[PDB]
Amino acid sequence: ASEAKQTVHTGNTVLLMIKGKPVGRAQSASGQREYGTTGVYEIGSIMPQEHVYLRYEGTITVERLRMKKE
Amino acid sequence: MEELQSRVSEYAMQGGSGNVSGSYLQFFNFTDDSYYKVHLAPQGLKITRSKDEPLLFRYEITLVVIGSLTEADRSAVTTEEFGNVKPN
Repeated sequence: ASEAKQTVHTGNTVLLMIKGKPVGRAQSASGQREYGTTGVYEIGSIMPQEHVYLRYEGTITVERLRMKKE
Repeated sequence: MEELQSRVSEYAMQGGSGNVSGSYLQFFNFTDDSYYKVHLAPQGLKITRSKDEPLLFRYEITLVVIGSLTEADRSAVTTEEFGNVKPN
């Protein structure tokens, strides 16, 4: 219930800091990180025997309401 | 597939006297009505198995046609031979 005891993160308990300043009047921030993970298959056996990682495809989107300036 | 490879290997290897005195391969097209006598082409029996479809074999066969299966061998045809070919 209280901030000092809740177990979960919420929109009201987080600040988004860019270049040492807080972002004002954001609406959402969402981040996708995909490793391109792929299994290694084989003749004679239908299932893959390990996964390997390809490219660190890492992104964050920021959506914000336009501050009158700044 | 292994039986096929072994038939083909045995037919190719025994032909080391220029040409088999016996039969060429006899082919029946049970799908569209047609029949041929055939010989292994110089491409041969190419066998492969890629990553895609791991548990399925694929085979590639190329042949050359000697003649229709309806017609008997050229040299084996019984000529007229009337009179006597072996005069005393």
